Amino acid sequence: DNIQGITKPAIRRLARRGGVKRISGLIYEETRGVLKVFLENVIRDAVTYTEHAKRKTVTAMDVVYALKRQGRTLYGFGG
Amino acid sequence: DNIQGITKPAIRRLARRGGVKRISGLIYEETRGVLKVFLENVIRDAVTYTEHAKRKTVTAMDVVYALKRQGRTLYGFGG
Amino acid sequence: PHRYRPGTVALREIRRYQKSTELLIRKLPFQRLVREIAQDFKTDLRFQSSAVMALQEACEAYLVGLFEDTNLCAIHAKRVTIMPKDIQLARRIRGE
Amino acid sequence: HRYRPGTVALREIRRYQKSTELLIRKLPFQRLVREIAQDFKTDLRFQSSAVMALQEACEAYLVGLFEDTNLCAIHAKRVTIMPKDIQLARRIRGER
Amino acid sequence: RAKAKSRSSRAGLQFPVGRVHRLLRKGHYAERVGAGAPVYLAAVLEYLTAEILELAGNAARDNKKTRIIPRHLQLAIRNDEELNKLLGGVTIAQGGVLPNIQAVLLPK
Amino acid sequence: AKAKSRSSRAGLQFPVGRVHRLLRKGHYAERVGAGAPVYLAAVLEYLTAEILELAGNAARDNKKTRIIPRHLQLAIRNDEELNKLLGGVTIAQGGVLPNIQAVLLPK
Amino acid sequence: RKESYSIYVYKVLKQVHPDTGISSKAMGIMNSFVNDIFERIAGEASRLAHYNKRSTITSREIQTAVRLLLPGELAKHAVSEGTKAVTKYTSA
Amino acid sequence: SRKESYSIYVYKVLKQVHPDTGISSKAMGIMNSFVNDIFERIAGEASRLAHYNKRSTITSREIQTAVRLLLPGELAKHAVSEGTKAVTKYTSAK
DNA sequence: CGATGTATATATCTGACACGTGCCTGGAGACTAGGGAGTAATCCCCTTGGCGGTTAAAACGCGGGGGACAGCGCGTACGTGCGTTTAAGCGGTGCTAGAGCTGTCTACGACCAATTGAGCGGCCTCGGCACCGGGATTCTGAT
DNA sequence: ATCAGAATCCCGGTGCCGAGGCCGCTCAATTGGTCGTAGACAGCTCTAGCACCGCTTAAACGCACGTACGCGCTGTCCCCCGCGTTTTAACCGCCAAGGGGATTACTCCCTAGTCTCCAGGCACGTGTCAGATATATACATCG
Repeated sequence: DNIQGITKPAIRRLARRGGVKRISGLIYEETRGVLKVFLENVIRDAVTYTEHAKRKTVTAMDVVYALKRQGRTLYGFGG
Repeated sequence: DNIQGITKPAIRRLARRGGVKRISGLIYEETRGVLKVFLENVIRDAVTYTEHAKRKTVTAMDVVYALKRQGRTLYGFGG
Repeated sequence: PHRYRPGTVALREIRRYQKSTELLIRKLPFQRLVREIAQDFKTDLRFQSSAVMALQEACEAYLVGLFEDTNLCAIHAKRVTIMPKDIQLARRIRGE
Repeated sequence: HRYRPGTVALREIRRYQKSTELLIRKLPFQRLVREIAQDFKTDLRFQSSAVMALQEACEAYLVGLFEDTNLCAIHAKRVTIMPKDIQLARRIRGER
Repeated sequence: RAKAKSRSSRAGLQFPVGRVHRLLRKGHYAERVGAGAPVYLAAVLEYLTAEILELAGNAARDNKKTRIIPRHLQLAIRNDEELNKLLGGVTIAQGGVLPNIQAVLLPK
Repeated sequence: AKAKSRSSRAGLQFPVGRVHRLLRKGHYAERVGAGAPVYLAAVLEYLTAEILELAGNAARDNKKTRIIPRHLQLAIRNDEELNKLLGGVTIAQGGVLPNIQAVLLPK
Repeated sequence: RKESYSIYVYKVLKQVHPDTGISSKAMGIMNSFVNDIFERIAGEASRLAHYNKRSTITSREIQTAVRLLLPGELAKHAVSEGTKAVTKYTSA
Repeated sequence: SRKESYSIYVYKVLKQVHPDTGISSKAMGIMNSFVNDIFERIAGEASRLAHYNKRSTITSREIQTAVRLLLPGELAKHAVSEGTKAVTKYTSAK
């Protein structure tokens, strides 16, 4: 039940960065579900890279590669 | 002037295929505008391939490669 | 005289054109427009007979897709008619 | 003393667009990633950077979705973003 | 010298293991190619072909026709809730669209 | 009897020979022509300079003297060609541009 | 000569619906589909080899690429097919 | 365990553009990945443009055509100009 | 008009940036072999050109009622502000799983060659489809 | 409700040009084979990850409350949909002809391969000045 750790304040602040002036009370649980789907679709790839390398430790390059194949290239943690 | 060769009823027929029941009359010049921006992009890429080959005719493969590069792949014309 | 109600025929047009697979823009005018655009990037170009069909298939598929998105935007706006603002929202959410 | 609605939300928007720290807490996210990951393989281990790279991607994705959601919200002439705005945006973006 | 028995017939496949191995080596993917790559790839390409054609024939049978044509391939790909994901960006010439009217447009 | 670098021949700062090696080891083709790595180095140097000039001007607007990622975000998101080149990318620590929609601001 | 996959698609068709023929328009679509998925899988298999500093694409690379590119149930059955093929080929 | 990086050359270019200004190691890492990304894009499309014509090599022309395909129109002119200026200097120095 | 927000000025201090050193492995100078691309000449097909006719479709007008969207109303949903309480962040002690490097050697796949039958381009056809037309049923809606 | 009658449906006949069979045949797959190697395994060892401890106070939480906002009912007028008559250029098809795609045989000058040796830049040691942090306090903004 760690998903409760994405608190409502942590959501509101991200909505503020996105420009949202007024927030409906039903948005949060949908947002959590959306994040859970995104996390699963990234971690499954990361763990597939970890396993092909036979490593037991996940490396940040794996997360970069999971994003890059999925199109959302990240600069800063590698190159 | 040739932009007006795309007639009003042809736009109606395409909007009908995509399930549009009622159409405001301002849409037509906007659609001619959007179509023009699409065509300019694809033809610019096609000519660029044609020139690197030192050809004078545009071939269907030039269009298929341009559309793949733009990310909206076409099946049906070889390749 | 006989007269159908407004939209009685519009649905019939939808049902008719979703069932079929023909091209809908006039071939000759479309080819003339293509030759008018291509004249900017080079002069004395020529086009193979299949190239213009490939362009027409691409453009008609693109516009049908934009129209389905426009219709969803219009329905979201609590309307039945599509208007230009619905295109302008659709293209921005698509990132065009 | 009391400020009226929206005036401090405006101060929040201007602040958090000016500021650039990460806004999700590290420890709860760190556990959430382990909980999700162990269903694919037990007894995994994580480099301390991989969690930060995940948190960066998750915050950026959510911020972009809230942008598109807010445009969908102004098109319906509301100012409140609604769950259906999220659903519509996700559909037009093509992930739903 | 033994009488030849094509590697497809050792794998139990119709797809051409020889050609797919040639194209793996010639395509500049990597500097060495092992014998387990082409058999696996040819098997998966056969599977996906048979998968699409089995759905397309059902639409063709419902059309009461003896021939498959692009309209039927579009009906197959867009109806399967997972093939629509693999080929989501792809558009098929002469294919048309699935019948789709929003419930709000129809009369009471 | 003497050695002089190919990049100083080309009048470039970026390394020609490293790009030539990285090409040959990247399998991108079975041959590489002698002029390609010079051209490619010039293109990369041009784009590097174009990014850094804008980042420097953003730094001067803050009166800072050290470039940090926020200045690279302020560069990329404010040139209509750079943004079109770099749309599918997230920059760490970069944040967003201050950009309230006009309907939201008060009457 | 333009080598094509057409004979192999026709053989496969005559094992799922033995009454049915296929037009040249549909055949050209299938011939493009095969080339597309071939290029995608060989692509990711190459990247997986490069990142681990290995020189070689083996059956493990193709398996891992398949689990990355296809949706889950298709990946399961594709792996079951490739495993059965490679096992029976090894037994030969 | 030695790592290659571009961390000399970005600094040299920065000294030419703004000899007063420093750069943080994070932003140097960003620049390093930016260079690796645009490098991989150009090398990719050059290889495609080779194989479409059934050619075997990459010449300056494939780089030039990839540059015109990938970069927007105002960048493309200036980049192609200094690409050919660089090559004329190289081939005349020889 | 009251009074809370962020901006700006002076000083401390501590460590990230910026510099200096050793040295080794990556690059440059030169000679070599041989094959990927540039060339001159051709063929011929499929592209651009012109013309007739009829007739589908587009164009221009009419009628009008159903849609877009401008207005007043309303009650509740969520922004603001406070006191309670809890656990994320910090500095630290402690270990040891496993990541990363050095050494050995042998399982295997790159590349050659002689061989030959699997797959492509071509002609032919005959029958499935399409084009054609006629009569029955559905459905919209006028009264 | 219902039946006048328009469009969809369904049943039937004609005949053609496309899919599919056989055919020649050649070039890309097969088999037998050596051998350079890099990668599978063995061993080491030292990083940094997980576990545990006490301290801190910033953040999160639950609650009250006030009015701004989304949803609803209502109207109206104007512009689009369905229908009619005209007319124009699309579409079909026949006849011309020649530009430039696509193929070929000769040739060369360009790049990969190889040994070298020496210096560029990458670890490892250093220290100071740019910044964060702290304190101080000014004046801009808002109901």
